[PDB]
Amino acid sequence: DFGDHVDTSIFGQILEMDEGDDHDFSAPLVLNFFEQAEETFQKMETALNNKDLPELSKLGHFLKGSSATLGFTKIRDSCQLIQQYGHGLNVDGSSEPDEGVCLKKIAEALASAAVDTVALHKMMREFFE
Amino acid sequence: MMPDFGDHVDTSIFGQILEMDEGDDHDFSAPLVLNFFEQAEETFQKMETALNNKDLPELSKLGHFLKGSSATLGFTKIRDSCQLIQQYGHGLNVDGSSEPDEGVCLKKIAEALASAAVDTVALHKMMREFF
Repeated sequence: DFGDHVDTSIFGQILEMDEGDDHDFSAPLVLNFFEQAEETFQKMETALNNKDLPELSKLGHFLKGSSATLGFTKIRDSCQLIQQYGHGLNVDGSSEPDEGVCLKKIAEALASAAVDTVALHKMMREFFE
Repeated sequence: MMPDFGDHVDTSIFGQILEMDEGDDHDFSAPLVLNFFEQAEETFQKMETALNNKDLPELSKLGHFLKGSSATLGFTKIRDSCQLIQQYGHGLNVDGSSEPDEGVCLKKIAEALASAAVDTVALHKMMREFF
């Protein structure tokens, strides 16, 4: 019971596809997702010290897609914000004129994304082994 | 008997941690290090929560803590991110300059935290590859 961190329905089907206790299809898939997500952060980091919103918006759109594939709705929702805010848009729905407010909320959301990553990285280690 | 952790680890510090073992067991270090990422992973989950509630003191304490624990291993890249957490968890700039603004601190904390959260993962791998 990953609980909060993994859409119970989505991942089931990723594990169903396996044949046997090899963990033959799912473990390739999630291995790469973590290696992939770790780079998308190094970038998001560089881009926040860049103080982009465009670049950040885009990184956030992406890792939403790739994470929504595995039902990692924790990391998804964070990236959802990275996109929203990166696109100068607030949580209530109003536009966010202030560039700083975005960068702050982004950094805040990126950190909180980078966390559940390390959290799920452990949860997945314990699960697969 | 030679890892090029490079930026991630203080060779000096980790040297003495690995000297305090007995052979291929890594009997002292591998346990202590193994727990670190158990501890670090916990610390972060709190930091996030704390940060989500705009609690500059608690963040500060968390940093102060994890700094020491990390500092002891020679995990410089992760130590220094914490140094910025705790120091800003006071309202203090990188230099020592005053930082009156909360939103300014929170951002640089999240920035630094995020960056800790990465090297953790990065090193976690590097270590597994070492062990």
